[PDB]
Amino acid sequence: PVSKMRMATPLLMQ
Amino acid sequence: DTRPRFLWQLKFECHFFNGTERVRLLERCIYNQEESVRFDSDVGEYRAVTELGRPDAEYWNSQKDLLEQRRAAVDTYCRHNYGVGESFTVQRRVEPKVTVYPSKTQPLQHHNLLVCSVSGFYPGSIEVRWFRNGQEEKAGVVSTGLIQNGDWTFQTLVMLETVPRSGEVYTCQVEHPSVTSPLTVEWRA
Amino acid sequence: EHVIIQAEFYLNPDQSGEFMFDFDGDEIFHVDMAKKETVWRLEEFGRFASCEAQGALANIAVDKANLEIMTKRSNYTPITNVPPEVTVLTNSPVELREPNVLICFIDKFTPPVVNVTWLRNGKPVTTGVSETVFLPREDHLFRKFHYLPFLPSTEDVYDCRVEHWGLDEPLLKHWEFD
Repeated sequence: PVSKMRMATPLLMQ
Repeated sequence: DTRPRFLWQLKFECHFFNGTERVRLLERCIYNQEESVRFDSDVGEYRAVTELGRPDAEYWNSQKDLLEQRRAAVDTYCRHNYGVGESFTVQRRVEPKVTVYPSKTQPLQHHNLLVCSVSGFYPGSIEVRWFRNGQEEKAGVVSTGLIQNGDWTFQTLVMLETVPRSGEVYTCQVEHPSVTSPLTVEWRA
Repeated sequence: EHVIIQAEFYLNPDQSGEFMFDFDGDEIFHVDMAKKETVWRLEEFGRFASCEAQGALANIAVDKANLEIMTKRSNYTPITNVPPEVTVLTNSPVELREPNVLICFIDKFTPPVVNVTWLRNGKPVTTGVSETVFLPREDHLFRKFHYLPFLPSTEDVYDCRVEHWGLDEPLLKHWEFD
């Protein structure tokens, strides 16, 4: 998004 | 309320060296106060920091689709976000206010601490040197160290052990990225 | 080296969550979970960048689920309370009758829950003050800042009163003009 911060996504546990 | 507490922290760390030339993504998972599992972009897959985190490293590593996206994050996540906030973070420059003063009023020929106060500056990287009559004094320098104010400014008090005598001129010299030439402030005993 | 950290937590049974970005130790922003909005640390940041807050809530929902799974896996090993180290400083050399700010540094503690109060001459000061959210530490404990603008005087004394489960009793950290 060039001027938008991207959020990393947490993995779900089994 | 006497219930036990249980804490979970997730930290995605984008580390940058020499611009964005070298980037390292370090995704860390912490239960209570102990890291259990992590993805390190230098390794390329999840690793169990403790045995408690092994089932997760195994479960997640089995999904090569997720690993690829993690391996790419160094670009799509870290390098992208770096560029987003670069102008107001990496390039933030706030010039320090510098003052010199005796720690307290002392009798003539009494020992004292000369305080070089350096406040309101950013980034944290700084150098403070003391001079007595133009000659650098490296001994008897005590400091508070680098203090982060929590509001994107730092401060520090650098103090010089001395016995101020009439005629003496003390100089505090400060080097900081916000200025191309050192800041100097004199104090006359 | 520079470091950007997306730090998230969930705490039970309080059901407290937090989502923040950290740059070399300073908060860039956090997301207000209740109001679902992005709160930039310095106003100018928000003019130069944006971030959709809705993503944060989804993350925290995943963190909450993972927490419960982990809690069970550890056989309900609870967190050890670590009491905070507290420091009170001005943000600049103090000049009599010259506007200044008292900073209450609350550091090296966990879990991330504390009760903080500014006291002037033993009386709660609930206006003009501000605070940060909980900031991450490398040892995985937390930091927090409380702020009180004031006018230096030889008549006033100040305390930051801090309460935390790691402490046997309220902790007062004192400041006053020489």
